[PDB]
Amino acid sequence: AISSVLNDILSRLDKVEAEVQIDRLITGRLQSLQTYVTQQLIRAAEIR
Amino acid sequence: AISSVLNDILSRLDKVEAEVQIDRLITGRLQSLQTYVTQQLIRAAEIR
Amino acid sequence: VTLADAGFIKQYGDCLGDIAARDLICAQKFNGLTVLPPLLTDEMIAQYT
Amino acid sequence: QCVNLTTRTQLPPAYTNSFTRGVYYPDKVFRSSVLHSTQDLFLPFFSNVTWFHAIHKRFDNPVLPFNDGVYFASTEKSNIIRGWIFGTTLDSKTQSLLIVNNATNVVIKVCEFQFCNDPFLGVYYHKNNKSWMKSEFRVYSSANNCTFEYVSQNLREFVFKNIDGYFKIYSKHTPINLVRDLPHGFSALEPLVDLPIGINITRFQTLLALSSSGWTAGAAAYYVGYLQPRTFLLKYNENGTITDAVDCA
Amino acid sequence: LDPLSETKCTLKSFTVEKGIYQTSNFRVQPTESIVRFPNITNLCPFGEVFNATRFASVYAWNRKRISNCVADYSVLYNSASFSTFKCYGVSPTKLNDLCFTNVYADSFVIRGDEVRQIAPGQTGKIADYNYKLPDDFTGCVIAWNSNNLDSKVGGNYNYRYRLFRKSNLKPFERDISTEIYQAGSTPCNGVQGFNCYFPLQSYGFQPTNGVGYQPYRVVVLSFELLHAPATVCGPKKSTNLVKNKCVNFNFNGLTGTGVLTESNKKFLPFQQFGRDIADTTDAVRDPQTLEILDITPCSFGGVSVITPGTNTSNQVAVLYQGVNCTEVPVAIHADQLTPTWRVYSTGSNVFQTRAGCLIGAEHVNNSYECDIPIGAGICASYQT
Amino acid sequence: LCFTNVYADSFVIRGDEVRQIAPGQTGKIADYNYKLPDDFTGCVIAWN
Amino acid sequence: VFNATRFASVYAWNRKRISNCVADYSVLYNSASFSTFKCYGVSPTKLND
Amino acid sequence: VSMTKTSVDCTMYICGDSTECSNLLLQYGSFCTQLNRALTGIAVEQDKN
Ligand SMILES: *[C@@H]1O[C@H](CO)[C@@H](O[C@@H]2O[C@H](CO)[C@@H](O[C@H]3O[C@H](CO)[C@@H](O)[C@H](O)[C@@H]3O)[C@H](O)[C@H]2NC(C)=O)[C@H](O)[C@H]1NC(C)=O
Ligand SMILES: *[C@@H]1O[C@H](CO)[C@@H](O[C@@H]2O[C@H](CO)[C@@H](O[C@H]3O[C@H](CO)[C@@H](O)[C@H](O)[C@@H]3O)[C@H](O)[C@H]2NC(C)=O)[C@H](O)[C@H]1NC(C)=O
Ligand SMILES: *[C@@H]1O[C@H](CO)[C@@H](O[C@@H]2O[C@H](CO)[C@@H](O[C@H]3O[C@H](CO)[C@@H](O)[C@H](O)[C@@H]3O)[C@H](O)[C@H]2NC(C)=O)[C@H](O)[C@H]1NC(C)=O
Ligand SMILES: *[C@@H]1O[C@H](CO)[C@@H](O[C@@H]2O[C@H](CO)[C@@H](O)[C@H](O)[C@H]2NC(C)=O)[C@H](O)[C@H]1NC(C)=O
Ligand SMILES: *[C@@H]1O[C@H](CO)[C@@H](O[C@@H]2O[C@H](CO)[C@@H](O)[C@H](O)[C@H]2NC(C)=O)[C@H](O)[C@H]1NC(C)=O
Ligand SMILES: *[C@@H]1O[C@H](CO)[C@@H](O)[C@H](O)[C@H]1NC(C)=O
Ligand SMILES: *[C@@H]1O[C@H](CO)[C@@H](O)[C@H](O)[C@H]1NC(C)=O
Ligand SMILES: *[C@@H]1O[C@H](CO)[C@@H](O)[C@H](O)[C@H]1NC(C)=O
Ligand SMILES: *[C@@H]1O[C@H](CO)[C@@H](O)[C@H](O)[C@H]1NC(C)=O
Ligand SMILES: *[C@@H]1O[C@H](CO)[C@@H](O)[C@H](O)[C@H]1NC(C)=O
Ligand SMILES: *[C@@H]1O[C@H](CO)[C@@H](O)[C@H](O)[C@H]1NC(C)=O
Ligand SMILES: *[C@@H]1O[C@H](CO)[C@@H](O)[C@H](O)[C@H]1NC(C)=O
Ligand SMILES: *[C@@H]1O[C@H](CO)[C@@H](O)[C@H](O)[C@H]1NC(C)=O
Repeated sequence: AISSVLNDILSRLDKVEAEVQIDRLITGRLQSLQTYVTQQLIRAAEIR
Repeated sequence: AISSVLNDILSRLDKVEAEVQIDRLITGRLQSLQTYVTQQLIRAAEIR
Repeated sequence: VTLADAGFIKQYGDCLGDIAARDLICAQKFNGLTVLPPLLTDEMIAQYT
Repeated sequence: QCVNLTTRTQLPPAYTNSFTRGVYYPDKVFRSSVLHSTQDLFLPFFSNVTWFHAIHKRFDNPVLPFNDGVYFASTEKSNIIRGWIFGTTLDSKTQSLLIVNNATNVVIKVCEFQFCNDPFLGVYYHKNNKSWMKSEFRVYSSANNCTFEYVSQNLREFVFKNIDGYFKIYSKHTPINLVRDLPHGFSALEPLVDLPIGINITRFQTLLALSSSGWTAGAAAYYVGYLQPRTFLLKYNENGTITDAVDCA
Repeated sequence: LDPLSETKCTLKSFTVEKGIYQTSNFRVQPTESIVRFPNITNLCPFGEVFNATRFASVYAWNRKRISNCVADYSVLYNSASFSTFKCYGVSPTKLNDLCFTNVYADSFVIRGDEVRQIAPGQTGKIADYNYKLPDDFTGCVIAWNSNNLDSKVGGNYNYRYRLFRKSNLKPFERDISTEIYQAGSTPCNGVQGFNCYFPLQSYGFQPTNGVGYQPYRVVVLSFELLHAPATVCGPKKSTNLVKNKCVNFNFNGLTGTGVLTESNKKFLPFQQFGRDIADTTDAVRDPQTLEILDITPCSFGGVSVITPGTNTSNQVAVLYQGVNCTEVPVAIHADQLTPTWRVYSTGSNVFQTRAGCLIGAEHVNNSYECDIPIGAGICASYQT
Repeated sequence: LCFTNVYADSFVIRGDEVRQIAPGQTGKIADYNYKLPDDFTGCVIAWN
Repeated sequence: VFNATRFASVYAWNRKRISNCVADYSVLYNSASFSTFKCYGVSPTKLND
Repeated sequence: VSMTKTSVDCTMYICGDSTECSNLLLQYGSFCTQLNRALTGIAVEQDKN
């Protein structure tokens, strides 16, 4: 994305073109959370 | 992406559209490594 | 052991004061990552033990 | 005036150890009680800082390269470093930057100059008045195409970096009780100023205080080292200022 | 409607069995915007930028710098004369809400057909050998036909460019170099020869030329933002600063939401932002008066709802996790709470636990087995 | 494809203003005479 | 293409097929006889690659 | 015997205080639920342990 700060996108681009940058950030943050929740579920199995 | 050979992508296409062809390879390959690392953690839990 | 808190009364008292700028626990909480307390407190674990 | 003060011994280059200096605030963001990592042009720690003297006999004022970015410092009394010239091949076919600090003010001026071959500013040495005054200036013979203007109303250290049209000047002052070298214990240079001068640069020089020849100046020394692209890790104290720093190389 | 129906909406069942459930976090919403810019009132010189007596030859492209002024950019977007007004750093309709640290105007004339080469990272002899924007360009490109103002019958040959270059020059460079090119390998010492070229060539801008072979005035307006003190801003008006209230602030185009507070951070004369460990803004220096404001996000937290199950009752109780009960009266419909229900908040029974504020459940000294686990030694159950 | 309901909207424009009749664009007529939505679902046609 | 003894008149302009072969400017361009060598769609150095 | 209980809200972590981002995040469907569910699944297991 052009920037990582979500609000700096919304304060620089309009509703139809900003959606292209935001989809990005949504993709990589969702990849981040699935990485974390997988890593934590694996630990949870070790701790159990 | 039009080819998995990286030097195709950086020779045959321009800097700003080849960047769009390249983020496909970064994204697919990074998912591939994440698949291997997740699989190895899950295995290593059974070996433990 | 040294710890990143057990949720001990994070009543925005620290997180809103001069702290909030120099504490990872306030950056975690402010980003929607929330640690939660155990069901059993260390006073009760001590009694079972 | 403009004159060749060629009364001097000519010497080879000389080096000393830089230690842990030439750190600065990498952008205008405040931070406290935190560790932060950045990739920027900085001075390589323990590298050879080149070492120069003004003596009696030996007025060591050559015209150095100025590639990438530069660190400059001097051990001083009586404020003998009066300014700097920064420029390309220097022949009035480009713009160039002059800075001086005369008795009344700092001047910053940017024109395609025709500077003197061995410039200085000259001062009456306790001549009857029980005091000193600047009388002489032998710095340029022309300044037609001008493009920026400003004027204002012991160890001294400076960083000069000239990137994407911006000449950023950082600085620090300290008192000293160390006989002649760069000290152990360190600080980050605070950003004194930025001028948007747009110019290419290749070379630089410094301007000192001083019958056309046969002259005296105070015993002083200066130090020059070059910035390099390198990764650094820094800490900010609880007051929110840099207090330790390491290079990842 | 109520915390029970929000759990039914969370669980996708019209029956909910006995237990405790997360649902949407709450937060308190901002009651106003606040705007803060460094008051400056002189307009920016866009008439000087666009109504020049004459424009540069593009190999000498004129570079202007702007500072300390107000720009109603929408005026320029409204001026229908522009045949292209293409923007990269921002959508052009946003420009009036933003502030910039520096603003540079690059100006020249070209044949209207090569306006495609002006776009960032492109190629073609102009974009290649004499003028080009970097990959991460942040500004707008503007173009218009000038045939009437700038043609001469035999051509204004004054407007030239460069056909030759040793190497593709760096982004945002200019090259005055008149040196003769050596297209064939012979060292062409002197001003001329077979295989040797004068490095520049010019447009015969005759008025009869085809559309875009015609002379087009071009400006690129450009800027850098959100890391250093702003010097240029759009026309929007500053408003009263407030502390200890939730506000949808904007400082220098740094928008966001939070509670402003008097900072004890001792920023030196140069800085203007603080950023937290998450690379996210957490203090700012006020642009009207030089003090530092600490900015904390407004109040929020996880709601969790406790239920004896719908078979047993439609009574619930609510946990506001991590919250001291003295902030629950501040959770009032003075602003829209995101969980929109608010009927437990009337209180009379409010209880503070280590886990957060618990509401709707009678605290008692008579202990029992942990029937529904709230947390930190506290549990709940359904009883007379 | 069969359509659930169909509307021909008709008017005259300056040829330079064709961009305004892109789904997302802005400026005068797109501002305050004739607006397409951000999720415009249909087809357009213009002739001199 | 060039060394040929007798060309056509322009009124009778000939035309050759050049195919299945390697086409250098390396001699061609560098022969000092060519008073004109003017290329529109590509620059003279980029013909070989 | 346990690890710290944790919840992480997808909406605040991804889209924090942008309404239209939260309208974009919806297009991925019930992922925002699965993350909270899985974390609740671990959190309960710590008390079980
Ligand atoms: C920077 O200083 C430059 C030198 O003083 C100056 O360039 C000079 O400009 C004049 C025109 O005002 C040129 O005069 C020649 O103009 C054409 C060029 O082909 C000739 O037909 C004329 O007979 C005449 O000789 C000078 O040749 C030129 N000097 C050089 C060395 O190029 C710039 O104008 C100055 N720039 C600014 C911004 O002031
Ligand atoms: C270049 O300078 C131009 C002349 O000052 C300027 O354009 C002119 O702008 C004014 C308003 O500032 C317009 O004046 C009046 O025009 C109509 C007449 O019906 C009124 O409805 C308006 O309200 C207004 O009072 C001129 O029409 C306009 N003239 C031209 C020739 O365009 C430009 O703004 C400058 N160039 C740029 C690109 O900014
Ligand atoms: C037309 O046909 C001509 C005959 O083959 C050819 O002329 C030859 O051109 C080459 C250069 O390309 C010369 O090569 C020699 O050049 C010098 C001579 O001192 C040496 O350094 C070299 O090693 C090499 O021996 C030939 O001398 C020259 N021969 C003659 C008779 O002139 C043309 O190049 C052809 N032109 C085209 C366009 O087809
Ligand atoms: C200073 O001394 C230098 C020589 O050391 C003089 O420089 C020469 O000046 C003439 C023109 O007057 C040039 O043609 C020479 O090419 C120069 N030589 C060098 C090596 O630069 C200079 O003229 C003297 N200046 C003063 C003020 O006396
Ligand atoms: C919930 O918030 C209130 C308000 O800050 C807390 O009350 C303060 O408690 C401290 C510590 O006992 C006292 O020094 C203050 O004088 C109290 N202030 C007021 C206005 O009453 C309350 O204690 C908080 N809950 C907890 C568990 O700390
Ligand atoms: C510094 O300079 C000396 C020569 O005076 C050289 O021997 C030494 O290796 C240099 N050290 C570095 C790190 O450049
Ligand atoms: C700066 O000047 C030098 C010396 O003539 C030259 O080699 C270099 O290419 C110039 N650099 C720029 C950025 O113009
Ligand atoms: C300081 O510099 C300016 C420009 O050279 C000059 O006008 C001024 O008189 C200088 N001051 C003194 C004390 O000479
Ligand atoms: C003494 O100071 C005055 C200025 O107050 C100056 O004009 C005079 O030249 C000085 N004396 C000498 C010997 O220069
Ligand atoms: C840091 O802050 C404390 C408290 O104001 C003060 O004692 C100390 O001198 C400060 N140091 C600096 C370098 O600001
Ligand atoms: C805002 O206006 C007031 C009153 O004239 C003035 O004190 C203040 O300094 C102005 N802001 C700036 C940025 O100068
Ligand atoms: C509640 O559950 C019990 C056992 O299944 C059942 O007898 C009772 O009818 C249920 N309540 C209602 C309102 O049906
Ligand atoms: C619980 O005991 C405390 C004293 O330890 C007392 O303040 C409170 O009123 C008691 N409540 C009940 C319901 O017994």
